[PDB]
Amino acid sequence: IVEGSDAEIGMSPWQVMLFRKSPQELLCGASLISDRWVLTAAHCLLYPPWDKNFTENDLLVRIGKHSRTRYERNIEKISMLEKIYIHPRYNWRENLDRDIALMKLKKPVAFSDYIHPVCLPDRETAASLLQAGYKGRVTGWGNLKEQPSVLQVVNLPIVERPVCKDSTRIRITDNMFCAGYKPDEGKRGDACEGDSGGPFVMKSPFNNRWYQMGIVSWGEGCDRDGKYGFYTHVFRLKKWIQKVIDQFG
Amino acid sequence: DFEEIPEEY
Amino acid sequence: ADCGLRPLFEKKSLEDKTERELLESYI
Ligand SMILES: CC(C)C[C@@H](N)C(=O)N1CCC[C@H]1C(=O)NCc1cccc(Cl)c1
Ligand code: NA
Ligand code: NA
Repeated sequence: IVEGSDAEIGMSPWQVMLFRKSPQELLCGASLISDRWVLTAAHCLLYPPWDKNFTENDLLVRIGKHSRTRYERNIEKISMLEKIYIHPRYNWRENLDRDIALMKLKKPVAFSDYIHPVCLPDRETAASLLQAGYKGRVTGWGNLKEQPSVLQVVNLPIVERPVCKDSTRIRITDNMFCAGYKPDEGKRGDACEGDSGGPFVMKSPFNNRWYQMGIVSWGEGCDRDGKYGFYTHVFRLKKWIQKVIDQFG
Repeated sequence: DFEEIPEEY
Repeated sequence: ADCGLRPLFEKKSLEDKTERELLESYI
């Protein structure tokens, strides 16, 4: 996260760290959506241009964390993957269209003060909140600049689709939205390397619950003027999420 | 830079 | 059915330091 702030303890209890088993390192962010399902970016697991193709056994999920590097004894929980599910129409070749994946955990994680799931949007929350100028929140342990001691947080406004499109030569789709400030707005901030797969969340003013509207997906650079971060549109892919969960528990 | 995690995982 | 309510914030009626920034943008 570039130009964010340190998280408060328990501020993002759905936050998940994707962790490489050997060499032990951060791979990506991710989010907890139930006591056995974790949501992330497909490109965290599969990205052939960079020879990335992880299997279950290559990975761990670390939940309840705050410190990046520290083993947070009696607080974090470390989980093994049962199965990875990548969107069947994930476009890694071109623009990361449908950049989404589910991970099923071997065993359910115990909720606690620091571990708790985020909601997924229904159509009406999505329609109410996914509006230009409305702000969401992005969290992650990735680069501070184009690495932090603790989880970082940044609040960023959703940007109008024409402005998103005019900021880049990449083809953008209805399965993505972009967020960040304009040059003229002053304020700045963005996701960066290692924040991939982490959640873009919004607090519904209707029921005061946090919903995950986006997944950190792609950008050109980090926190560049006139550029915006791009997020997987979670509501647009909810049919596939539900099918998977419904079909594999 | 990562603290070692319990062998068990 | 308890999703999105954080134990240390909404469950306690405590607000975090910048969530009001999000509410104010929901115009
Ligand atoms: C469309 C994509 C091929 C463009 C690429 N720069 C990209 O962003 N990639 C290539 C594969 C991984 C992903 C990435 O780095 N995402 C991290 C990131 C950086 C800045 C902002 C965001 Cl939202 C996400
Ligand atoms: Na364009
Ligand atoms: Na920017």
